[PDB]
Amino acid sequence: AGILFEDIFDVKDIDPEGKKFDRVSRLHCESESFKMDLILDVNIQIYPVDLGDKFRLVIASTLYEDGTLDDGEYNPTDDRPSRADQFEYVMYGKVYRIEGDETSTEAATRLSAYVSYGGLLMRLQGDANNLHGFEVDSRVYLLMKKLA
Amino acid sequence: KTALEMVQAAGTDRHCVTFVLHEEDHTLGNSLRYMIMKNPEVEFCGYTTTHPSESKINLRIQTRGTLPAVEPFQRGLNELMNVCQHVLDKFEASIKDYKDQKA
Amino acid sequence: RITTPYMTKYERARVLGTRALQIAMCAPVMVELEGETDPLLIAMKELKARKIPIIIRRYLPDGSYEDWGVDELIIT
Amino acid sequence: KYGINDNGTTEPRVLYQLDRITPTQVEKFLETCRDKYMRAQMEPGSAVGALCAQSIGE
Repeated sequence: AGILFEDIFDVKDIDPEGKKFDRVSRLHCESESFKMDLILDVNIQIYPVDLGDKFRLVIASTLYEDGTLDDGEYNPTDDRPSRADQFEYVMYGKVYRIEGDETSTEAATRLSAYVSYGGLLMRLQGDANNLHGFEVDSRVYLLMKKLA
Repeated sequence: KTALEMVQAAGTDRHCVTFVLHEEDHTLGNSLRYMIMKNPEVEFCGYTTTHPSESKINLRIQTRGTLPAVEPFQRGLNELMNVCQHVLDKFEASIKDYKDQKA
Repeated sequence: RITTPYMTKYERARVLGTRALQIAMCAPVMVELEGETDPLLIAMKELKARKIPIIIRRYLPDGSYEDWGVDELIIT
Repeated sequence: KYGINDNGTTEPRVLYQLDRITPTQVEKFLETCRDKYMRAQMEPGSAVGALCAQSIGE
């Protein structure tokens, strides 16, 4: 595998401060299996997300499950079996800031990871044991499938 | 001396080449760009006018792999000529048919 | 040796200006110029290779002086 | 706060990202600062009165 993180997320709010943009919506989500809160921008024109939807979000280091990190360039035209065939939405971006929780003065374990998908931001916040394998200046694939 | 091909680097890598087309404007460049961007092999195709005053367009084709870039450019010119030949024949047939119904 | 190691902007402008006038007056060129027809362009190329035959004499206000070679001074 | 041990042994390795600093980065930092200070000095010959005059006049 080349998976960093994987969990099922439930959408809890769609626009906290109003609809600032047409195509983009700021999804605030919470995970069942782990206590992870998620901020995520998605293009809601190509992919529409509703306030009750439940989706599976995998973050992966490589899009080919055989664990070959060979990415000189990404060719859209090329067709081979990959991980994206199982998922509806895919984004490519870079982890750019790992930051500690400020809200406790002692004995804390929550971490924030920030990923930027060309300006569509993600904050993934949770226990340090679940965010393992994130490093600054690393490039990750988000993958996302809605569940019935 | 209408077409001068300038390779990207001293190494003369064939994959990236800029074709400078003399006595040209957006009419040939935009039509050619569409025809040569429908080729799967061409990663990047764009045209730029160096200055409004000089009638020259610089067209840069960057190919996906080892293709020389002359081959994608030539194929695009051939496709544009075929599209023009079909439209002329279809337009002439339709115009003749309309006049006959009017008569 | 008290004076700054770095060459000042004023020093660079004069060294290039004198060198260009010398080159424009048929002085030997030490850079093997390739396709250059302008003396100022030829002079700038010489400075990059640190091969200019000029010594900068820096005069302190009292009247004492220190001579720095163009090559020795750091060019920023 | 996080219970990091300076010997590098602690298991969730992501904790060393929080306030990371390396010897190579310290060396490059001190050289960049020292260089930027030396190049920021008012160079001999500068017509510093004419710059003063125009900076208050404009």
